[PDB]
Amino acid sequence: KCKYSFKCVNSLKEDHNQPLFGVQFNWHSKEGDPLVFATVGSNRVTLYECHSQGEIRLLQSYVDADADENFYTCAWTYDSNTSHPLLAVAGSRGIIRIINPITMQCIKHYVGHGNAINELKFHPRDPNLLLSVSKDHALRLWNIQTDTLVAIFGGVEGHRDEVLSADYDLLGEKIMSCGMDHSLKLWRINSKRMMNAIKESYDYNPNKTNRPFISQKIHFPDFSTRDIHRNYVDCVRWLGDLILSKSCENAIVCWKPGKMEDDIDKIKPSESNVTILGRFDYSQCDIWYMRFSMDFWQKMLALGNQVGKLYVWDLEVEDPHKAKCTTLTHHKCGAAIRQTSFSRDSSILIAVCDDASIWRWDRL
Amino acid sequence: SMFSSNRQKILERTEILNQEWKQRRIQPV
Ligand SMILES: N#Cc1ccc2nncn2c1NCc1ccco1
Repeated sequence: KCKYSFKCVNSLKEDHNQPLFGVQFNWHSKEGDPLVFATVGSNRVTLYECHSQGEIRLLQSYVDADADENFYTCAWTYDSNTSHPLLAVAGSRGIIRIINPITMQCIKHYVGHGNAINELKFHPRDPNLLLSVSKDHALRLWNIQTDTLVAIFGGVEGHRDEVLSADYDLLGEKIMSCGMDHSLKLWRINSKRMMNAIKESYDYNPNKTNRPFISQKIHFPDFSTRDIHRNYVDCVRWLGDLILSKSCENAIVCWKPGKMEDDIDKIKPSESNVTILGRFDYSQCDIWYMRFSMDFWQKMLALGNQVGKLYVWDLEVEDPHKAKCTTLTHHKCGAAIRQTSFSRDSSILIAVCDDASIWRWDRL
Repeated sequence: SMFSSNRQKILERTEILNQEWKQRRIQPV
């Protein structure tokens, strides 16, 4: 049975009144430090701090110079030299921006994606390795220290339509991607080819050479299945050695490549089988671009629906049916919940909506 | 079971990331 109970302690609506697509707490902040999160919507990036008695303190606002930009995602990192926090944002333009959260200044940007960017994820061990997933059918790996495009994941056996999500595993040995082509693809980045490609990107010096850096083109995934969902796959995350993915079917499917007893690291690229282990059911989440989330220790799973309900499950409960905690509803929360974020310690859950509203749920 | 086995994998791997986080002192924002 589920233990976790929450209480809605505060809400706010942003001035632009545009949909909020993404939210992320900064999990790099040191124990004790004020709990900060960023929200993205329209051509805005906004920072907030969480104080006692459900107080949400506005810190800084970033308004993009391009009025037509529509941010879809953000991800936090830190500079590996200065220990300074960094925030990457992207959207409709297909331009990645590295923002200094303290000054709200665009430090650097990366062009190259031929279409919109749906997701940005930083490597769990390397703060410089940023992955971007795009409408151009590809995923790209960047080294934001050397400003290089390390690799492009797509081509011959890559995605055949817009890529919607991706996730690194806990240790960052492999990435799982998914898109509109209904497929879920595995790309190992711990292969000798990729580990060397990563090293090469660190050795690259533009003031010591005239030739630009040569990115790797990964045309072939290490695993591919179109047998989990019957439609578009808009969200994917690793749950240990298992996968969690959703479509429009009002369920988060928990599965693994190959047969039940197959090892994730011994799965051959040609693997034709796939094992479905369970399902996390909900309702009113048939619209596109609705992401689920997990807390750091991967104990809680959260997903918002199109009507303002926040479903929460206890991932320590073996059966996904007796794992569902009390749904987090507030009679005033009625618009689509696009994304949720747990604070590092899982004491706070923030939810963002289509009506520019933020919702703070504090654990009991 | 597969569940309990997957659960320990998460425990150990999140513990490796948590230790690396503890050894870090990221400046406030
Ligand atoms: N949230 C959101 C969003 C909204 C509109 C939109 N139009 N093109 C891409 N878009 C998004 N992308 C983020 C995303 C990809 C998969 C799941 O959320």
